[PDB]
Amino acid sequence: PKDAQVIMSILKELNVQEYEPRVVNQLLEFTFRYVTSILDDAKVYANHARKKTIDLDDVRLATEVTLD
Amino acid sequence: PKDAQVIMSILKELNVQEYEPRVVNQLLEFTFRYVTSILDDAKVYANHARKKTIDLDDVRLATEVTLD
Amino acid sequence: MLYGSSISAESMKVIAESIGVGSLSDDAAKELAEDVSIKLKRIVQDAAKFMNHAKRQKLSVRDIDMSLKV
Amino acid sequence: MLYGSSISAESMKVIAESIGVGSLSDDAAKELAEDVSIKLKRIVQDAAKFMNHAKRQKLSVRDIDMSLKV
Ligand SMILES: [Zn+2]
Ligand SMILES: [Zn+2]
Ligand SMILES: [Zn+2]
Ligand SMILES: [Zn+2]
Ligand SMILES: [Zn+2]
Ligand SMILES: [Zn+2]
Ligand SMILES: [Zn+2]
Ligand SMILES: [Zn+2]
Ligand SMILES: [Zn+2]
Ligand SMILES: [Zn+2]
Ligand SMILES: [Zn+2]
Ligand SMILES: [Zn+2]
Repeated sequence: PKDAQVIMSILKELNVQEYEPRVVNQLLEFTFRYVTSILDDAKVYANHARKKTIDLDDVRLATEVTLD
Repeated sequence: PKDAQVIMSILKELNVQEYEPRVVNQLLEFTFRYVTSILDDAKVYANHARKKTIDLDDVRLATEVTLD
Repeated sequence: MLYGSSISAESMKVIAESIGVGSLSDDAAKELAEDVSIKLKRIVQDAAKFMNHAKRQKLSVRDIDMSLKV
Repeated sequence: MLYGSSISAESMKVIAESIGVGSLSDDAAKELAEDVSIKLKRIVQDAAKFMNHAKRQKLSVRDIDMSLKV
């Protein structure tokens, strides 16, 4: 709900005044997919560094290697 | 030529007695694509480690993160 | 950094737990929340461009799919 | 490790230069040559399975494309 609102605000801010309701759903799914993809790689880096908590450097490398 | 021969030997060893000639070309292209893909990521790891030469650990991580 | 709305760093934490990757440092969650918000704005922007190119005024799931392909 | 034929570690070096990533350690080139050879055998094997499933005896570029998709 909290995230759905952010997405609705982004749509309005970018001047998308009307949209099919499911666009929000699609965007929430993308959000999940993107974050999980980056975190999944970042976890490996954290592992190889022998860390328990994913850090900025892990997220930065994951993002850099999976394009930018 | 050297690599084309290896590919032809693999085809024979796996009991593929007949094949369209271009299959070899396709496989050489795959070889290039796979190696370049792994090396491209491995280079980033080598960079972040402040190394000039790609090492085993770089190739292993690149391979692990781009599936396995 | 970013103008307009953005996904909270807190939401990144919830997602992290749902997939079992453990805890995220605050700076890592903030970076990800910012990055995903930037991605969301790009997806919506491109989708709206597709919509308009087609002379429509209502964004469709089809416009979003096209945008995700680019 | 591997039975049958395999791409040489030397070929990995040539590829590395062609893309500008610099030199490879000998162990890195050997690992890659081994890995790509394992991949090649898998691609050919799956392609031959597709070929046979279709009751053909000559491997086609189409069988290789199908295999690369899987
Ligand atoms: Zn690992
Ligand atoms: Zn940190
Ligand atoms: Zn770290
Ligand atoms: Zn970098
Ligand atoms: Zn080494
Ligand atoms: Zn190293
Ligand atoms: Zn970032
Ligand atoms: Zn616009
Ligand atoms: Zn529609
Ligand atoms: Zn390997
Ligand atoms: Zn077989
Ligand atoms: Zn054919």
